[PDB]
Amino acid sequence: PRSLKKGVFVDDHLLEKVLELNAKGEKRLIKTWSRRSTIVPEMVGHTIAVYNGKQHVPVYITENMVGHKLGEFAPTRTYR
Amino acid sequence: GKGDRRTRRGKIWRGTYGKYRPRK
Amino acid sequence: GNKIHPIGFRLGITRDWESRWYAGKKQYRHLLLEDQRIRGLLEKELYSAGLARVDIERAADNVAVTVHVAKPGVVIGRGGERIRVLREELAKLTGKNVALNVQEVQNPNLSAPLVAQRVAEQIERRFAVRRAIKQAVQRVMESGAKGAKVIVSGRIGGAEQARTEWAAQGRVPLHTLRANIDYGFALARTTYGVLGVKAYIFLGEV
Amino acid sequence: ARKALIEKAKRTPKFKVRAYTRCVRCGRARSVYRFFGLCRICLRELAHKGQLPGVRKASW
Amino acid sequence: ARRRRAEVRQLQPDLVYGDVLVTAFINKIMRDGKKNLAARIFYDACKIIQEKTGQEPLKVFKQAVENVKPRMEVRSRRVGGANYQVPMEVSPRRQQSLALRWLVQAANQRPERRAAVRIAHELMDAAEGKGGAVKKKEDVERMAEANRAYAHYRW
Amino acid sequence: KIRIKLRGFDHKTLDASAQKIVEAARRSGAQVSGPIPLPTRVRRFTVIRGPFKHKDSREHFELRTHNRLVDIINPNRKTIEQLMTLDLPTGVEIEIKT
Amino acid sequence: ARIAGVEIPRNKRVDVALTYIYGIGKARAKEALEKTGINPATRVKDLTEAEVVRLREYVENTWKLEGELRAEVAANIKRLMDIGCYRGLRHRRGLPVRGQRTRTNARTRKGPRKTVAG
Amino acid sequence: EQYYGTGRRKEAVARVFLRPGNGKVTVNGQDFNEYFQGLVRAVAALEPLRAVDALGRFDAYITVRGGGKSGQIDAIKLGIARALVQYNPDYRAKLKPLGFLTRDARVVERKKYGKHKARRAPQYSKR
RNA sequence: CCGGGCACUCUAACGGGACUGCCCGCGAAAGCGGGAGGAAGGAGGGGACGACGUCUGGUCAGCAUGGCCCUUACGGCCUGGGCGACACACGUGCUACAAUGCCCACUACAAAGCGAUGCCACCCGGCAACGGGGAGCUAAUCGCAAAAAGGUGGGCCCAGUUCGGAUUGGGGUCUGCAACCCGACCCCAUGAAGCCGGAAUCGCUAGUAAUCGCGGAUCAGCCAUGCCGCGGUGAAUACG
Ligand SMILES: [Zn+2]
Repeated sequence: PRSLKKGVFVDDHLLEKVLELNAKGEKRLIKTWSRRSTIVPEMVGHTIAVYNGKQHVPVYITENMVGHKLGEFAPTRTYR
Repeated sequence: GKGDRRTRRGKIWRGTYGKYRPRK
Repeated sequence: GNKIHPIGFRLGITRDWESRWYAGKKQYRHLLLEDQRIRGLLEKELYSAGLARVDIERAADNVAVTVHVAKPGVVIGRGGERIRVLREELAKLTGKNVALNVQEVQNPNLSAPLVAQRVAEQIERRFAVRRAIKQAVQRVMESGAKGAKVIVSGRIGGAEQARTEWAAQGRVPLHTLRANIDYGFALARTTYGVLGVKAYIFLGEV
Repeated sequence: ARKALIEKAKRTPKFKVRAYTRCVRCGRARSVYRFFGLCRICLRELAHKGQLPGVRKASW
Repeated sequence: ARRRRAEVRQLQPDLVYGDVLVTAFINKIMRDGKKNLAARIFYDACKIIQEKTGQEPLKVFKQAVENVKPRMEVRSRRVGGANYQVPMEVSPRRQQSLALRWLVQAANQRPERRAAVRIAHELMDAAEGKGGAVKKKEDVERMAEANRAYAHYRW
Repeated sequence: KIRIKLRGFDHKTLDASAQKIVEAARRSGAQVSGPIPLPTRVRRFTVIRGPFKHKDSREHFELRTHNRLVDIINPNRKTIEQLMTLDLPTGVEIEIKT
Repeated sequence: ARIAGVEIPRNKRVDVALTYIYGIGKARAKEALEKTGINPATRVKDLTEAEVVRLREYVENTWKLEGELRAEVAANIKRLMDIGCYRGLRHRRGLPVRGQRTRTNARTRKGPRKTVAG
Repeated sequence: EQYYGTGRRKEAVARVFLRPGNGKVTVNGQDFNEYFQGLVRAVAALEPLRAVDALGRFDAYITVRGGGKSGQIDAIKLGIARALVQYNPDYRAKLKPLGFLTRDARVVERKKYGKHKARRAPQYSKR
């Protein structure tokens, strides 16, 4: 079960910081405290930095890792 | 039984409108 | 942990509302904040004379108001000196034809609300704690009155251990749902910590 | 009713879904009855006299 | 009952025969309060007790219950460091209730896959000397006349 | 035939402050649609009588909005100037719409 | 009557029966007697011969059931794994997955009360 | 010709128009035995009339609307009992000693606070 | 629905009515068993109401005020995260464990409430959430919305089952900038535990307990089965 409706959401303020990055090659990592944004295709290899709540961690995202949102990778708690 | 869902008595207790429960 | 407001268990009977009007959904929800400004304003200063009970009877746009005072003379001035200064500045935030009316408060010693501030005052003027209290009932019981009461509190006389003095006299049919009983609570800031007395006042009967 | 938190008087959030009612007199943040703008607290001791007409010790 | 000896819900007979027990009975059969199907069950219980037999279920529910209705039982009091089961009879109304109720109990602790049956069918083996109820009755009753060794506490 | 909405907080005042709104003008044209009651809609509410904790209590408060109307039947013009914009109603409310 | 791979509904109302197939609940239970038209109120222990077929024919060639399915899901969740999705966590931990607490009743997806002290 | 005798109970209103005749009775629309599925109940609702026996002497039309059937059947119970005193206001040689004329005030209890239902008090543990 | 019409419920405004006043009994009296009449009685039912004080009960975290204590900051703006972890233990509940039951269809009675950015009759796409188009209501006279238990018929036949719906895979609508952590709602699939609960233990004396369903509250939506109310149906039993 998923949900977004008619018109997918993605914070339109990290995109310019992306469709531009691979618009002339690539980069080495992006930094934006936004996980509310969907993961999209070209974001391949980009390697983003989504927040945790303190620390910051990598995301060598891929297509299979698309239908999923950026935040679907921010491990908050800490079990065991 | 209530909380069952997909059945009249599901959209009774919970009270909703889906398929199993239309508008006559 | 028991007993509630005296006028409260009355309102609908023997003691009308302050803002005694009527509104509706798209209204009221501010016809009260603004009606409480009839308080914060037409009472923030009269105190030194009345502050009795500013019940309003507005009726669409227009407003009847009424701001009672036991000292009808400190409300006016030179035939109407202070019945302006802010009497219009009463509208300097809410004009809406909101006026002003005052009446003859017959005996401040039959208006505990005052009697309280009275104590409060005498509680600030450091007056003898209980005495002015036993005087309270008197002054009051004297004014044709019936019952009384004065229930100060907290570290009386600036004392340490927080206590709460008594004092009142003949007839306090609080439970009686039909006595013209009055209330009126006074606070009184404090160089050692706030106090505040209640002061009740039974009156008439039916 | 903490002014550093009563600024909501902005009704100028950034995203409409952010106006936290607040009591008109008590301030707090919750229980803040919409019809009377204030709180559930006040309301009681309040209406108890007349700052709230139409009211009445709801018996029955 | 620190005061009144109670006014006892003094009900009424019934649309059928015209004798109290029914409504009472039914009430027992009744559940969650729907006297409806309740009533039904007691009426249709007469349906097979007039389909598998002819004898008007009038005296059945009668001559039957009068067998379930005990006439003894126990109630212990901790006099001296112990709870002694004292033997003693019963009152009308109770002896009755017990009787009446006992049915619907052992009336459902049955096999018959149908309600009205369980009911009806019970009433059958009721007036017989082999009734689910009459067992408990006998069972509980027989408890006494056995512990008769203590009826000196008589009461 | 006219129509007058006599709704409000009070009970027999909305009655009074519109009980004088009767014969005043039924003396030149015709009668009246009568002083009609109408089901009152009340608004209850309740809340923890205490400022912290304490189930059981919360205290009750109503607020009954009463209704009334009247309406003067066959009020042939001049049969209306009899009780024109003349009244007393204060914390009471009434409106017209025929 | 043998339908779906490793599947045999029997003696029970058909509309019912079928439910006995992995990819089938009382829902597709009718959408099956639809395009098949096969009388609904009957017994598998009574189906004709051109009837039983029309089902197997339809049911088998129309969906994705049994092993073939039970394995798509396993390989499907096995998916949430590999990557770094929150979901994999709840599976790689065998705990709730769609937004629940764990301080309490989380036993259905957790397993038998493994008590210690506290 | 015609009489009356309202009669209400529980919380159901019932107009009870009775006149001479046999036993052709009705209710809110359909006749009586029609809008009340021969429920063991109803039968008694009309028992009042059967005071000093009759039925086949008087008749009626009762639009008892309000509440629910149990109450309905009962509201009637009064009219067709208060109805035989508009005609025979002396029909109580065995009418009052029946009481099918005593509006029972058995009503419902309001949900008090704390509890769950005017009386139904919630579970508390360890004391 | 159109006239017409207040005698019918009804609506909210007032008044009336019940006081052991009437007779028998025992009585010193109060007054208790017990009848007449009365729609009702001996306080007819339920409420709002909680004494002098008790525990030093509760929160300075709603507010207020008598100090320890802050100030480049334990004061202030914001974003994300947290309050929703999980080996576990308890409290209070929801839903069950089914046949006096469950599922479908036809049809039908409640009362108190709620609706202008708001409640939504109808028509249409749609299995559907829901989006579009659209009558009137300023709300006894429109509508939320329909109630549900019940009733007539028929499907099921004692089966972990058409009982029961936890978990889970996928698709999708809605509110929102935004729902991964962390949202409800529809549909398909999956269909788990439970076959009535050890010791112990909670509520309730009548329209009460049990049960069914309706409403609002704060609120964008909402994790609400919880809270405050409404009636439908309507018991058991009290020796002491
Ligand atoms: Zn407040």
